[PDB]
Amino acid sequence: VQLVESGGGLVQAGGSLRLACAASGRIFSSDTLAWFRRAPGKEREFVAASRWSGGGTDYADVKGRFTFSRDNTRNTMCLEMNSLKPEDTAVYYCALRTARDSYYYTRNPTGYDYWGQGTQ
Amino acid sequence: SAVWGISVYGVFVLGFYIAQIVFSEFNRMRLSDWISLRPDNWNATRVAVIIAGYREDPFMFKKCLESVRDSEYGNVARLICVIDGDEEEDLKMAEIYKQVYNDNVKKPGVVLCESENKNGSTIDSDVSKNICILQPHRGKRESLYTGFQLASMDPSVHAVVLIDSDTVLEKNAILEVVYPLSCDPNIKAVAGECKIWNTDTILSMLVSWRYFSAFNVERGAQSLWKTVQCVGGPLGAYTIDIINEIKDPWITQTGDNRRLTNEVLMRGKKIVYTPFAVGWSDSPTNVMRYIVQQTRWSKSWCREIWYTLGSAWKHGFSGIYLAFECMYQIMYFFLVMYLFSYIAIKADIRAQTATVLVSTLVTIIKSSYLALRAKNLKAFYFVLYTYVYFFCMIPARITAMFTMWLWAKQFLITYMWWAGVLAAGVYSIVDNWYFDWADIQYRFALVGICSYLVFVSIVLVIYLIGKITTWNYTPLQKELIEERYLH
Amino acid sequence: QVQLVESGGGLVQAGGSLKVSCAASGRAFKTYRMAWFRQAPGKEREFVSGISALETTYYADSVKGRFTISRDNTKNTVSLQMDSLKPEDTAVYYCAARRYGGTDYTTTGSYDYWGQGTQVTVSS
Ligand SMILES: CC(C)CCC[C@@H](C)[C@H]1CC[C@H]2[C@@H]3CC=C4C[C@@H](OC(=O)CCC(=O)O)CC[C@]4(C)[C@H]3CC[C@]12C
Ligand SMILES: CCCCCCCCCCCCO[C@@H]1O[C@H](CO)[C@@H](O[C@H]2O[C@H](CO)[C@@H](O)[C@H](O)[C@H]2O)[C@H](O)[C@H]1O
Ligand SMILES: [Mn+2]
Ligand SMILES: [Mn+2]
Repeated sequence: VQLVESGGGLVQAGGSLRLACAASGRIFSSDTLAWFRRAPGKEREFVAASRWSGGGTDYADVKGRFTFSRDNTRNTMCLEMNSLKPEDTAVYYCALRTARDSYYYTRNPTGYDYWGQGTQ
Repeated sequence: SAVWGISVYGVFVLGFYIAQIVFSEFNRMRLSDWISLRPDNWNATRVAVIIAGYREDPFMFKKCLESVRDSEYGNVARLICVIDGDEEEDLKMAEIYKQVYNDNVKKPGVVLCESENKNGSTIDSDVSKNICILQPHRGKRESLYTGFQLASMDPSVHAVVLIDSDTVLEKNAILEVVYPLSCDPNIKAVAGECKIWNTDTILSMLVSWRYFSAFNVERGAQSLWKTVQCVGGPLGAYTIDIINEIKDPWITQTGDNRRLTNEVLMRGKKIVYTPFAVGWSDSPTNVMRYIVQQTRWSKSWCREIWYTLGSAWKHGFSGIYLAFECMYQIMYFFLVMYLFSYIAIKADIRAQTATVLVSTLVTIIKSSYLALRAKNLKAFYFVLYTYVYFFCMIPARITAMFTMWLWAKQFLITYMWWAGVLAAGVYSIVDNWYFDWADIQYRFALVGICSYLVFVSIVLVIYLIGKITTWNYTPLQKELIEERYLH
Repeated sequence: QVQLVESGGGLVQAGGSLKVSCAASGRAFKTYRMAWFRQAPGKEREFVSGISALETTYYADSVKGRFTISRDNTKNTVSLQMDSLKPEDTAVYYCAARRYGGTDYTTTGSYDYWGQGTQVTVSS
């Protein structure tokens, strides 16, 4: 599974962004698709996740402002970030976790074995 | 006398079927009313999926594993895959599992049910990770017991799902087998629908509709009274407490799931059948293999009959239906045998034509109901199931009765039945070798038999046209052939 | 093929009864449609009665309510019981048999095996 994310750039204070993560390779409706943020320095920061079929888990810092949707037909997902703030603009990864080793929800970047390239 | 006997046969066959249809429809309404109250994205029963298999097709095993992985149920604790064998050839299953799942294939040197310590922790340490076991070949019951013990060592697991190594699940099969367990505290098992996908053969095409009838009608009728038989196998949910209670008496008995289901029912626990959970399996394409399979099924049924009757005694006024059905199957077999024997030694053309016409009419009615329920015009192929029954099941029942060279113990009775049917037909032909178009009775007999032959020939020609045009194939079968072409 | 030998006959006074029997010495009698014909002294053969292989009784006009035809297959015989005789019923009664035939069971040519005939007479 190859994940490529598009959308993102310079936003002046409060606004909205739409990031689309497209997956090349079949998803198994049990693979947790997530988004991870990497600010300048720091480490990878979890912002959202949801299973490919149905679910939803938003980070506390983004709960309410960020909307996570999955097409499930074009093998693409969308993250809508509304009411933007200066502190979350660096990088988003839209990783994937397969329910092969275990079905347990992780929320940790170590459990996601497929990742995309950094998008502003 | 002949008219009375034919009328009795007609009522006896078409009244129980109508009652079963009504009971299955009421069970469907009850289950639909249960589902209509189910909250969106419902996952309250933790589930461990158990796959027990022995040397299955590498393609179909991979399809089954991928169907399990591509399931929309949100609460699945683990996958337990037990393989009856640690030989070199049995490692292909482990390789397929590693292709679809993690590299957690374990090869204990012992069978878990034949040890002093039968706990799953003796052969396992982590309950979070999906597990594959390569255990020595003993039988389906031993691998199923190992899976039960592996599922029972997690205290958070509430129910368990049993599917075959070749069952291609729908994306909502697990949800619909585990939901009815929460709709009644006394429901400890749920049976899911099994559908035949490989309808590319005349035998398999009819066996698909036989499976459709025997599941839908004959299990909704049981589920109205909540005494469904043979739960598990291709698709079935069992509560973890009931298996914890009944696994030891079931494994220490001196795999058909019939005894497991009867162990559930003997304790006063209800079992339902949900038509909204579908798993796809295949059927034998050979008549002879079908004959031996039906002989084994009849032997199992005849072995577990006293226990079934005792189980349908623990339910006060329920279970009367189960006892009535158990007696009805025997009475129907002997009624068919007696009718054929009577009309075969009399060589009366009117009686034989009337019998074949009445059987064709009742099977046409049954096929019409099947087509209405399935929304499939291919369900009218079920009119040809009369031949399959008369030529494969009756020999199977007689062989099961008589066996409870290796060829003789399997096929001698079948060949003798075929020879007897041929001899009866030839005797009836040579005993009525005359033509009389001036007699209205002879005209009726000849026209009826000719119309029946024309009808069956037209049905066969329709089947042949569908076979050439691949219109008899299920969509899953077309997908599977397309995938197999390139692997 | 069946060889038909006939019995019965004699003289009746009026309004009486009689029975004419015809025994067939063939092989498969139960497949043979049988018939009884009468031939008046100054007329031709007339179909009087008949019974099919599957028992189905046919009677002619002025015969429906008076005659009765039956067949025994254990003893290969066909019997006609004439329960009310009239002077017009003074005729020679033959028995005919067939195995394969068409829609016409009445013509003399429909039956290929024939009996010899028993003279049945009634005198006023
Ligand atoms: C030697 C040749 C010229 C003919 C020899 C074969 C026949 C004597 C066989 C072939 C098909 C047979 C029939 C096929 C199916 C049935 C259905 C069977 O009834 C059922 O089992 C149907 C059950 C239902 O109604 O659901 C009763 C016997 C009968 C009429 C069989 C009677 C004997 C038949 C006519
Ligand atoms: C004296 C009377 C003479 C005989 C008349 C009565 C005989 C009636 C026999 C009924 C047999 C039908 O019952 C049949 O049993 C077999 C096993 O037992 C079940 O078979 C079950 O186990 C097998 C193997 O585990 C699975 O492949 C199959 O998917 C599963 O459903 C059938 O689903 C059930 O329908
Ligand atoms: Mn197989
Ligand atoms: Mn199979």
